[PDB]
Amino acid sequence: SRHVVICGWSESTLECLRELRGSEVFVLAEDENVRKKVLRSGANFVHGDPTRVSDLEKANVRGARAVIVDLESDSETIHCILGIRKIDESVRIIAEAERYENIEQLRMAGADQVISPFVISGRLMSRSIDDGYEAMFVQDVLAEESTRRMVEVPIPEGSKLEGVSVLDADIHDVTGVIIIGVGRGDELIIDPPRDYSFRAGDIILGIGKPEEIERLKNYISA
Amino acid sequence: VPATRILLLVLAVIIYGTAGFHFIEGESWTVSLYWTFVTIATVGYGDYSPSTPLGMYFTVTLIVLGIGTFAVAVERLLEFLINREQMKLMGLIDVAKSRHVVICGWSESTLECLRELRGSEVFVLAEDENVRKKVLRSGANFVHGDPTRVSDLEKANVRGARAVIVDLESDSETIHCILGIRKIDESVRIIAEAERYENIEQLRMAGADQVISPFVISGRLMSRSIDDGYEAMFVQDVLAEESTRRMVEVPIPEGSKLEGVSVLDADIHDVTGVIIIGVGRGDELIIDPPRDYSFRAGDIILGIGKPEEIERLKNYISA
Amino acid sequence: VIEIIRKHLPRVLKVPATRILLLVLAVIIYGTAGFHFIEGESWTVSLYWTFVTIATVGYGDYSPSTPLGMYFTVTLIVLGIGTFAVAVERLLEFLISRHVVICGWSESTLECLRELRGSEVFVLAEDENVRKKVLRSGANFVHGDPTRVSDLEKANVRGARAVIVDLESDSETIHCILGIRKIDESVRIIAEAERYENIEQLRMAGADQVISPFVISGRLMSRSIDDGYEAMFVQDVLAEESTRRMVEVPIPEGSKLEGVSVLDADIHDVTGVIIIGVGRGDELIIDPPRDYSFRAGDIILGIGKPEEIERLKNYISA
Amino acid sequence: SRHVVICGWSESTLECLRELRGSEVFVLAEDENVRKKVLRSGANFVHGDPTRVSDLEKANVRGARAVIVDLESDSETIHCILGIRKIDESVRIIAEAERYENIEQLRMAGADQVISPFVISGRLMSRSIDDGYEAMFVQDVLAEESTRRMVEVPIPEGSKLEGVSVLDADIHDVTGVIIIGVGRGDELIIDPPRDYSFRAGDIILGIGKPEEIERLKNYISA
Repeated sequence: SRHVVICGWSESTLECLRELRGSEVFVLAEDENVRKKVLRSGANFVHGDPTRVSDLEKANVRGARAVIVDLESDSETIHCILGIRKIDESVRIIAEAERYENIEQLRMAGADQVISPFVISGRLMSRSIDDGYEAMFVQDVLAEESTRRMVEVPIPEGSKLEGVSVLDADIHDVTGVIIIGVGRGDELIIDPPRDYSFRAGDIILGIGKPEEIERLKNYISA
Repeated sequence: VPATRILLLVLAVIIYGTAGFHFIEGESWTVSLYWTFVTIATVGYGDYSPSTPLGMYFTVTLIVLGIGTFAVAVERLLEFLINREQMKLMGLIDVAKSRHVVICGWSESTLECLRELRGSEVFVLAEDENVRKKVLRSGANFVHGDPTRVSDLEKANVRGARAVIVDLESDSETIHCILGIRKIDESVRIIAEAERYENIEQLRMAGADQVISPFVISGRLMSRSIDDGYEAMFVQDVLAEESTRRMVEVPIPEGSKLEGVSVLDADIHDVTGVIIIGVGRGDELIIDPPRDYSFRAGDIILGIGKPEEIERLKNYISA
Repeated sequence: VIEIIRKHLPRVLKVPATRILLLVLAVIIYGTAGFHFIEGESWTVSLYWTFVTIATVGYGDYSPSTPLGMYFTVTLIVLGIGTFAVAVERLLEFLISRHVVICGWSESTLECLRELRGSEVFVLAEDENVRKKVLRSGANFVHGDPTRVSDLEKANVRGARAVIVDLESDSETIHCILGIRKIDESVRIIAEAERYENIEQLRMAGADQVISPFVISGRLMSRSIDDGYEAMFVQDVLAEESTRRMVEVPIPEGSKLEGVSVLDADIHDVTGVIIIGVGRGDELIIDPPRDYSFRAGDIILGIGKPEEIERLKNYISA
Repeated sequence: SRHVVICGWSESTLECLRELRGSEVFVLAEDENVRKKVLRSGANFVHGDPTRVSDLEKANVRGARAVIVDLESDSETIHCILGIRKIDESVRIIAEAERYENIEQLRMAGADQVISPFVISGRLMSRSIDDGYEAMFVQDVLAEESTRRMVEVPIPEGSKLEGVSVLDADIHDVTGVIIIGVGRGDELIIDPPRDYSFRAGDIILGIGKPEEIERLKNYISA
């Protein structure tokens, strides 16, 4: 589609570029050690300060489709999010919280999705004291080299599953795809109850083999 | 002054006290020693007292001597007790926790690990003495030392721990701290944190049992939240112990009802209501198991469901 | 006498009260149980006696009856009173419109605190050296990081009249405004910008009045090159010692001026104040035009003598 | 023959370049301010991170005959040997341990020779309190401008002294070379016993005058 701007360069924006192959990426950071790393990863480099609005418009924020803000501190991530919200008041901002207490304050600043890597890994370290199957499931469904991939399929308008409840469908027994959650808008219902009924526009978060996912895309088609 | 001067003066008085009450009053040593204490203690219970001019004389003299030396000995004792506690607060030795947990390094990853590990004994081994205040505010004991030293890893009692959590500044010291633990105890559980994707196979070959990479997890949730952020909304909500559904794992006991049956004939989701996202046997995990998967004893079923549904599952898999 | 020792040695008040409490409790347990099982006392008595014994009073209503009782009690007392004295010393140590909050300490907040000498002021700054300067100005000091919600609630932000944020940079000033809006979205926030470019980010974060001092100062050092009357007017109408002052006068309901235009009212001729502006809610019309009719609720910004100010209040009244 | 890779710049690796004049030497360091100091000694600078496996293949570790690792800590020296041993499993690694407890951990990671300078300095410090003749011996035979040189002369296949013991050979009287050891593979027998017989291709570590070294190589020739 369109291009993706990345504000700041860290170890998590370096691992994000490995899946943005086939798109166009503008990285906005400092020159001293970063320009050689960015051009070796298939992205443009725009030298500037991402907290400054005159340098955000060099990186083409106004026409982008997603902005990814991973700065050094959580006070400079907020100061860069409010600089994006002056140029374009509608673009998607995926921020990243270095501390847990600033998660509610990066949503007030304007971010649409706040990733928090140290609360996730701090909660997978304490659930691996006994046995670490919680940590082996998160780090497997996100890699695109595995067998089962967590995908999301949208329910079309005027479909064969619109209005049909989850008891009447039994999507795992027919398609082989585990329906671990149904998202409607900006809210996600993990493990929906048996009295839930689908609509037109619901997105089905699911885990299955690519043989099984394409069988699900034909099961909800009309 | 030597501590021995203080002690000898104390001892001299109790001897004086005990002996004079015997010589003046004719009282036995049991009561003579006791009375001397009673007067030093300034309690006066009313059983023993001097009953002669010399006993009264002796007693008054004795009290003065007794309290003086006593009070000094006591303040030294109290100072020693405080000093011992202060050293413990700084951190020195580790009290043989059978299952205690050792945390090598203080960062933002191991701080949210200490919010879920409340109640258990947790020792935090870190080099900077500035973070001593943050560790004891979270209810964890602090051990001041360098975690890449085998002479300082033994000060935190790594040999008796149930798990060691390693999160140091770089990946160079996380491998070096793992290599130090594997010669102290080659059977303890090491959970370590990888900052680069290059070193995940390096931390695992050095001896880590579970390697967790937060920049590869977050780097994959940021490239997947561009279109729709339902993948990061799911991951960050099943780990929180404040949501509705909770991801727990139940083991299959010996002689159960499900020992041998396939997954399709079991109907774990239909009866219990728990979504079975995967099953794990030993040290591997199979996500979305096929329908021909036969359950064996010792398996571990990893699932998501409400806490009303998990109890319904446990009675269904029981023996 | 141990209490004398404690006064001599406050130097060892270094450990948690929780350690102190656990240890004293262990002692009273020893005492009480022995009186119950060795002396044969009831539990009411055993505890009573134990307290009396530990405290070193020893009335003698109860006393040890056997050598074992004597051995037991000697231990009980010798250890208990020391601990008791410690516990007592720690307890003594512990025992002995609205306000405005100021987050940060700089030269802008030191001159702001001169005019707020009547009200109650809490100053929240993380540096420990600035504690002495707040108490000289008649304001309470709260020690903590002002960008933290756990330390903003210690400074009583939720019931404040207004909060004044003046921190070291504009990244921390924004991170502090969003921490106040996390507590309440109704209190007034007055913020200060160091750079001209960050004025719109401080308004989006939640500040109600952004005061940029170096933009006013830079725009007064370019007008003072020819004649310095612009920098002489601004630095005179704000001084409270001055002869003329820039004050605000609200128009009450059903007034004699409502619906009257500014050339139909003739305020400067009758009263004697100079109408430099009139504010309607959160805006301000400086030099209002001919067809501006007044209303009940507008605030009149004027400059005049204090003997001309009361004449304006006695004229526009209902 | 081939080149030599030197990871890390310090005072130990500066003194190694003074005796490596006339060979190709690549220096892989993370500081940019040392580019003038490296190039002044006849060494081609390669800017990179030595503990990263991508920047190790920049400096041609594969076609090297020796890799000298000396970094700022024993953690990064262990991590650099673990990265060279992935690339080249048969290259020769010379490493520099700081602590005494890390000598076996640098050796289990894959280093062929571990030189600990802080232990040799601590041994010669406590042996110079009475008479400092032991410290003067070590710092004179290693100098390139001294009267006597400590050398290594190997036994060729088919030599005159195959099977001869060290007693009946009498190396010191014929040649003048003080025989302080015989190396057989990766072990060294300091002060070899009189019943120790020689063998083909066995090195003789010894001290002597340069006119006495040339008289030894004819005494052991065929």
